[PDB]
Amino acid sequence: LRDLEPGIHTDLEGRLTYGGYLRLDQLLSAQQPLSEPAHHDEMLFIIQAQTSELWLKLLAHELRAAIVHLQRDEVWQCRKVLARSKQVLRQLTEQWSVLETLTPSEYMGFRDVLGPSSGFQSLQYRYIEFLLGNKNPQMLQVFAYDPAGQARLREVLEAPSLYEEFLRYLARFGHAIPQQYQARDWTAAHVADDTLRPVFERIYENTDRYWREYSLCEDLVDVETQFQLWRFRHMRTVMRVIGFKRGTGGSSGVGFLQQALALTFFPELFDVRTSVG
Amino acid sequence: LRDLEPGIHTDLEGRLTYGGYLRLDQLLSAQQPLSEPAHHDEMLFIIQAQTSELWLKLLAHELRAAIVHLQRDEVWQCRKVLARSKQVLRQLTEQWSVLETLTPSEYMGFRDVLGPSSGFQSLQYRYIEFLLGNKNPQMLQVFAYDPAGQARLREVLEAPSLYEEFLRYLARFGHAIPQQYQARDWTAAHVADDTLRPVFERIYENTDRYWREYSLCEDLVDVETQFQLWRFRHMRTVMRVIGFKRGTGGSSGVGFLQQALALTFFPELFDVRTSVGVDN
Amino acid sequence: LRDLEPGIHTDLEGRLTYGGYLRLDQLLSAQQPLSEPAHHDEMLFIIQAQTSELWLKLLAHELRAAIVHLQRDEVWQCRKVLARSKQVLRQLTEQWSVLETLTPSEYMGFRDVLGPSSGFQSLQYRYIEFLLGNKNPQMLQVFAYDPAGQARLREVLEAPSLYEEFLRYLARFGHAIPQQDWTAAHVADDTLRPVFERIYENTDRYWREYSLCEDLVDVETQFQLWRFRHMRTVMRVIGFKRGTGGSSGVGFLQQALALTFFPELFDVRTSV
Amino acid sequence: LTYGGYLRLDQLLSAQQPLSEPAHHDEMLFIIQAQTSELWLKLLAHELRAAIVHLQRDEVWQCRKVLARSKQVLRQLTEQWSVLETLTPSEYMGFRDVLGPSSGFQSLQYRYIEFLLGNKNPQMLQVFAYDPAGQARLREVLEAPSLYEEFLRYLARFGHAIPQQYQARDWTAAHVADDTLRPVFERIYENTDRYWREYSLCEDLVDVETQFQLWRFRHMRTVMRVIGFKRGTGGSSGVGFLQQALALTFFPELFDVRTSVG
Ligand code: HEM
Ligand code: HEM
Ligand code: HEM
Ligand code: HEM
Ligand SMILES: N[C@@H](Cc1c[nH]c2ccccc12)C(=O)O
Ligand SMILES: N[C@@H](Cc1c[nH]c2ccccc12)C(=O)O
Ligand SMILES: N[C@@H](Cc1c[nH]c2ccccc12)C(=O)O
Ligand SMILES: N[C@@H](Cc1c[nH]c2ccccc12)C(=O)O
Ligand SMILES: N[C@@H](Cc1c[nH]c2ccccc12)C(=O)O
Ligand SMILES: N[C@@H](Cc1c[nH]c2ccccc12)C(=O)O
Ligand SMILES: N[C@@H](Cc1c[nH]c2ccccc12)C(=O)O
Ligand SMILES: N[C@@H](Cc1c[nH]c2ccccc12)C(=O)O
Repeated sequence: LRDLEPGIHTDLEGRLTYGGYLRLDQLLSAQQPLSEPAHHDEMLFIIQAQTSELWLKLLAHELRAAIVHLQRDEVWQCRKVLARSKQVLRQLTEQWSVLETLTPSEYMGFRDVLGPSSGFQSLQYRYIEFLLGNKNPQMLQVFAYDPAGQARLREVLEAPSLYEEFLRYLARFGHAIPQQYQARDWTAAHVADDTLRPVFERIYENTDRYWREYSLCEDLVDVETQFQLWRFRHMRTVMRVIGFKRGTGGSSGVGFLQQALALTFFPELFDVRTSVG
Repeated sequence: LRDLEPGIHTDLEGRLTYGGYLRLDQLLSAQQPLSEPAHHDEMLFIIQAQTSELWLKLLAHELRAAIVHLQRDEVWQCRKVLARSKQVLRQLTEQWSVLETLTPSEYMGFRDVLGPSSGFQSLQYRYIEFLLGNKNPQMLQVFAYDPAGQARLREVLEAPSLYEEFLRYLARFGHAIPQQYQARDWTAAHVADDTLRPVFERIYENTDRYWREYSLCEDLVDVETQFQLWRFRHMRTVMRVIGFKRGTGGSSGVGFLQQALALTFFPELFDVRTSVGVDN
Repeated sequence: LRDLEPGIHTDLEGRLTYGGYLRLDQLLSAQQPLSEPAHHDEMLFIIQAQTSELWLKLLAHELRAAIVHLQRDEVWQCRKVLARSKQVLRQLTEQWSVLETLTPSEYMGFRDVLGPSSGFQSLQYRYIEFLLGNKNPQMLQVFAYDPAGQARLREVLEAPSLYEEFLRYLARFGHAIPQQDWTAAHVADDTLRPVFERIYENTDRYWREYSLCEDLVDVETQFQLWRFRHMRTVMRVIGFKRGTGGSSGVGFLQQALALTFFPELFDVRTSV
Repeated sequence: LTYGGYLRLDQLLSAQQPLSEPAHHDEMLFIIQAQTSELWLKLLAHELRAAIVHLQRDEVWQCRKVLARSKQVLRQLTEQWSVLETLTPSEYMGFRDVLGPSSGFQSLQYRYIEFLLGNKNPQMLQVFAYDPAGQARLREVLEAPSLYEEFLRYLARFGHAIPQQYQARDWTAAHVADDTLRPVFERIYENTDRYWREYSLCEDLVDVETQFQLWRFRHMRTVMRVIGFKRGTGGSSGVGFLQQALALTFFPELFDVRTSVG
């Protein structure tokens, strides 16, 4: 039994309210299941994908701000933004546990309705792959229906990635970074650089001296590990919902998702492990 | 690098698209922060609550189908929907971990833009409270500025709660349940009932005979516990973000949320703990 | 400011206490770090493995009891026990986030104290692997140093796995299970395809079998998730170095990730 | 040198002795849950002492890294309530009786941490008179500054207007909320760019406190579903007494300050 407290605002007709702020007429009218007749499991499928897109939208928002901080040598602010980015990635990774309550026989009841639609065609996800530095320009042909989107990806292809922004940062602080990281063709995905090995060994072996750099390396390594966790959980959900069936978007499915899982964002950070003392 | 596989569809201009299926133009233009100049932390804020509203939207949809299964005595199917249900609640509780990177000085550059806006005004939240049985008609009067959703809250206010559908299910199976659960003024929140004590002791003490009922008992305790934890984590974030300031919605804040934490949805379930044996 | 209630027992001078009951003296004296001087990270290292061994111990206990309920056609009870088993795998998966605060320059301070010791020689771990059906008789050799434990492991190798007991349950219920030495891995069987297809295609008749099939998919998935977090933790801390146990490291762990406990469960998704 | 030998797994894995006759299936969950928790509480103490030693030395980045691991331990501790909640009250009733008066209220390590964090209650030492040398370990943590008091000493070296009280004093008393720290915390939260170090430390302690309150709450919610409103084996009222610890605050001034910032 809880009594309405005095002082709670109740005439709200000419004022800003929660659904108005949050644009919830528009937000909560965006779920349009297409099964005929309605499948109970369709609503889950939509919500799960939409909550992920909202988190990915926020993750983009925070990564951009982390890059701006790095550029300005604002390390504590960068790392704070990065901690929120890791929490976002963690929420993403945690929501697979809802979709694990979707069995393949439930799925076959509406998989049909989706046609060729696939997360492979997520503009926001591809933006983030590109921003972390996994720059594949084949992936621009996917967005040929969409000139504005393909054009916002081109801007990210054309700019240094998160990692390349860290290398530039390191350069400004007298670490032995090649001049090529100051200007080069950024559309070309970072190639593993053996000469960065002694740089990262020197960081991790004077953590007293290179406390900021060592902090940032461990952040980046956290970011990558969490994104790979996201990919693995997605891929395990695939295995349990469609098995080894080809995807809606035309790919081989599990084997195609496995090829991303093999790839590495920040290669010299992990390579340094065989030699660090 | 990963090479684009040969069989990928790239020409989708006349077919159902991911973005059109998920109505992404619409969804990702619902974020309209009001700070001037722009505040970095406002988008976290809107997105935290928006993803919560989407989860709460999925939660009312599973809750409903759980009731329909209860009504039809479809118990395995009911428990399967409650398991999805508890996972939604479990994400809703886990996302608190993101907002806990919002400090009070951050929050202070935009809390003003909100005016009176408060999750206290969340229609879906209240729809679920009322559905789990916390039916307070004083809540209808906070929605008078919106007759349509006021009307939706009355439809649920007037139907049996989830708990009350459970008691009805027990009734159909020969358990010793009072006749009022058959027909009563469903708009009065359930009062704790001492006659249900021997019912639940019987279930918990003979789990081989009453396994279905027993497993559903534990589902509802799970559901209540997960919702308490959402409440508690929301309250703990209130304390770290605004301390003991009054809420934007007019309440005294933490103290006001503390009184909801004190409430219990399924009281005879927890009360039985005091007297239960020994499984036979 | 919290006052002690009158009523609270404060003279335990001769009674059963928390610590006497839990044997906390013997649990809490079991952390024996070898660094000279002490390395602050060694304690993490030790406790992380030990909580995990305690959880592996609880999982072996729960899984045997799921098998017993299964032998007995006690399906609700079997799933209740698979529910706790899942939660125990879930703690095992979660605690990886602590050891992920260990950096490689930290670890190089005491890695060498450890000699050849490795979770590869975790007896409880391997007990679980054999239980879930990943039986490799070559594993017995690594415990020849410990014949009580070696022989106990051999007893699990020669009994039906959790998966084999499910299939045998299905047989007692009129499922077209083949009439067909448990120490060999279970070879995948395309004649089980239609058995699984029938289960998933009429959930209202085979709701019990359907539930359990889904409980085993969950367990396998949670287990793979464990292997993956351990493996990603391996890449962050030793990269591609050879393991202390003498293996290739991440490579040898990847070969385990590619393995499947319940092949025909996953296989049936292509035809359902 | 083996895994099993390195980790003392013979004494570790024979420390589980259920007392129920005939043995109860659920007794092993029960034992393991409290034992894993104890091993985590042992790590948590090992880390927070280290973090105090870093603060004493003005080593902020090292202190923050150990507080990062410490939150992760608190996190496993809170998460594990999910296994224990598969135990139903009728299952518990099968072995509750073997337990006598034993209670987590007698956890030495829990109490060590309560006292480090600075909820010092000298009343507690009595519970432990049966173990006189563990009672004296406790008294050593009652006599030293808390983690919070060491933070306030840190601020004082660095030019914050911290009272003279906190330079030395009778640490055996719970810290008593102090209004004069308010302008202190306001300066810090209002000039993050100046006091980024202090600001981030302030936010870490708020994270430790919240997570510890979350452990308390999930423990309390478990006690409800398992024994409900019954008295505890240790002799308290049970839920009501635990609810009294939940209303306690470790670091009042950090939460008090939300009232006036910005
Ligand atoms: C159980 C439901 C799901 C199944 C069966 C599934 C399956 C697949 C398959 C087979 C692919 C490869 C592309 C293709 O051929 O379609 C794919 C890619 C993808 N999915 Fe899903 N997926 C599911 C849910 C989701 C959800 C909820 C999200 C969140 C938005 C998501 C995001 C992605 C993304 C971003 C890719 C591109 C991955 C890459 O390019 O490496 N998927 N998925
Ligand atoms: C950090 C941000 C938040 C703060 C400071 C906060 C604070 C408050 C306060 C002070 C109240 C009491 C009503 C009033 O006077 O305003 C309230 C209620 C509520 N908030 Fe929040 N809230 C926050 C975030 C959220 C979010 C993200 C959600 C998303 C679900 C949410 C959902 C609710 C709900 C449903 C209530 C009503 C609870 C009840 O009636 O028992 N809040 N909150
Ligand atoms: C920094 C921590 C760790 C590293 C660098 C590590 C490394 C390794 C490596 C390299 C192997 C392969 C065999 C070898 O050559 O030694 C292995 C196997 C193993 N580790 Fe770890 N491990 C770590 C922590 C842990 C923890 C905390 C546990 C918990 C028990 C664990 C359990 C295992 C198990 C069970 C195996 C064998 C798995 C199989 O045979 O497929 N490890 N580990
Ligand atoms: C079914 C499980 C449990 C029940 C029914 C339970 C019940 C209680 C009760 C009633 C109390 C208050 C004192 C008393 O009368 O004994 C208590 C205290 C305590 N329990 Fe538990 N408990 C449970 C599990 C656990 C576990 C797994 C731990 C892990 C270490 C734990 C740690 C504690 C601690 C540290 C206290 C004292 C807290 C304080 O002084 O504020 N408990 N428990
Ligand atoms: N990277 C982990 C642990 C950590 C905290 N501070 C650090 C400083 C340096 C290296 C690692 C850390 C985290 O950010 O939570
Ligand atoms: N690509 C997925 C389909 C999918 C999963 N989630 C989605 C969300 C929207 C559109 C399609 C999807 C499959 O092969 O089945
Ligand atoms: N309620 C817990 C444990 C459980 C599983 N099956 C049960 C059957 C009856 C009672 C409890 C249970 C869960 O669903 O995880
Ligand atoms: N009640 C909150 C305001 C709030 C929190 N989250 C929200 C989401 C949307 C609108 C308003 C809010 C406060 O008192 O500060
Ligand atoms: N496998 C999931 C979802 C589930 C619940 N009950 C089921 C019955 C049948 C199939 C799947 C389920 C779980 O155990 O929570
Ligand atoms: N095998 C690990 C060492 C290891 C990790 N956890 C352990 C626990 C106990 C003994 C050894 C270990 C390595 O290659 O470095
Ligand atoms: N307290 C959170 C958020 C955070 C990270 N860095 C910070 C610096 C200042 C204040 C808060 C933070 C954490 O430790 O991750
Ligand atoms: N205090 C508990 C008993 C208890 C719970 N967990 C424990 C672990 C060890 C010893 C006793 C306990 C009760 O009232 O039932």
